[PDB]
Amino acid sequence: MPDLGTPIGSVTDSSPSLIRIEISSAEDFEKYKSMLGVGQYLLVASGNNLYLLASITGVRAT
Amino acid sequence: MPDLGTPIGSVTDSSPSLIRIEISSAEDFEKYKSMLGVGQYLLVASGNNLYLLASITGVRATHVERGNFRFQIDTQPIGTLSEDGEFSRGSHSLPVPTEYAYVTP
Amino acid sequence: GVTLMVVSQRPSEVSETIFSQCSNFISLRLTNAVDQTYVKSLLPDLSAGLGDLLPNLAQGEF
Repeated sequence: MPDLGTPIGSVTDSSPSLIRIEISSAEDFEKYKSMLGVGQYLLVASGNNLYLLASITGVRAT
Repeated sequence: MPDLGTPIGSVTDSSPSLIRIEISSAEDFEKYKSMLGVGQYLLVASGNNLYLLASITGVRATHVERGNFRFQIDTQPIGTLSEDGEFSRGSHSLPVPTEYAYVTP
Repeated sequence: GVTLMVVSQRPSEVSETIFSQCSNFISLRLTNAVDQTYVKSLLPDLSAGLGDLLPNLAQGEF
């Protein structure tokens, strides 16, 4: 219902058992460090004004 | 709560049952060896003036190219440590990459 | 019009006939592997990521 602001990344994979996200920059990460930790939740778009709710299980920095 | 001093490395991978660290240089390792062995303990930052206590399970050294080396460590979490010094069992939240790690005095 | 609130701390030593009948479940910090396994063998809606939080749970956190 409300406005969400700006995205932070994009998708690079999809499957019924996994989803993967990539990050735009290092500054957005430095900024929203305190909401990407394990156990947190996210929101993803799937067209048609809907949204998908997902959790987190792993982070990496190559 | 005493001082901690210069860090040694930073984080590169996190998970509910594993955390990985990379070490910056060699000299630091050559110096801190005795305090970097298996079984021993490490301190990590977790934001909001807190700390996490962890144990070690594995070490590694990789060869780099253009001899020189680059060192890696694994860990396991135990509990939390507030700013005062109070220890608590079980961690509520976890840390993330680019966070620092310190030695256990 | 009769219900139960069974309690324990080492459930592996209890009649499973009864556990089988419980619908809603609750749990806290677990450390003994045997209990972990005997539980995971039974819980309906247990994902994988969840199963790895038990030992790392704080006090009060349930």
